[PDB]
Amino acid sequence: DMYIERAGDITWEKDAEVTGNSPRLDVALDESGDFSLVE
Amino acid sequence: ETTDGVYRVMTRRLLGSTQVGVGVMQEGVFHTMWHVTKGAALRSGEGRLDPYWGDVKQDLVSYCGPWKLDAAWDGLSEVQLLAVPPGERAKNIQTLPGIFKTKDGDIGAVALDYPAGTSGSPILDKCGRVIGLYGNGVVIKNGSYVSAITQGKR
Ligand SMILES: O=C1Nc2ccccc2C[C@@]12CCCN2
Ligand SMILES: O=C1Nc2ccccc2C[C@]12CCCN2
Repeated sequence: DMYIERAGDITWEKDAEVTGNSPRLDVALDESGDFSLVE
Repeated sequence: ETTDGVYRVMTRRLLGSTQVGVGVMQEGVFHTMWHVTKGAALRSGEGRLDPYWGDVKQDLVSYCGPWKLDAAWDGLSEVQLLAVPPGERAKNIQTLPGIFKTKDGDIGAVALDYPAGTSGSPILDKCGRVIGLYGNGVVIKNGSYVSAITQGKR
């Protein structure tokens, strides 16, 4: 049995930690909702 | 609880209490990824939330009403993932999205790695609008994870 619990407001934070790269990838999405890399 | 905001999705079916995902409450509708709940009913205190719309291929589901989130990534600006990891406080992470290029068009993607139970965490623009949910993606050459910015249709 599943239940929900509040975790916070949805707001933009000024001076949040900035990280992560921005890759451009060729991908395919199957009927099951799974993504796969095309190469 | 019907207050707008980000929520953890929990289960007691496994050992102890386990966070299986996250979702967004907006305009009286609860929004999460399909793989988090599998389309099952949810509990909010004494209240029951019934699924209203879902689609395995988009990997999305809404409860109590139709999908309400319609903001989109502008394709240029940095965004924030409002990560809600299992057992940890909600935390904003700012990033410049990458792109998933598919035969049916391009989608923004965020290259951030969190435990699977973080799925459903919202990605936001600078106005605080939800542009999609984190948690459906791929593992690349590097071995790192990249999630699509998954958004529904209002
Ligand atoms: O490969 C993964 N799948 C996944 C699925 C949904 C959400 C977040 C993730 C990241 C993860 C789990 C831990 C290592 N990387
Ligand atoms: O990159 C990560 N971030 C993170 C953040 C919070 C809690 C646990 C983790 C571990 C890891 C590595 C593999 C699973 N995700």
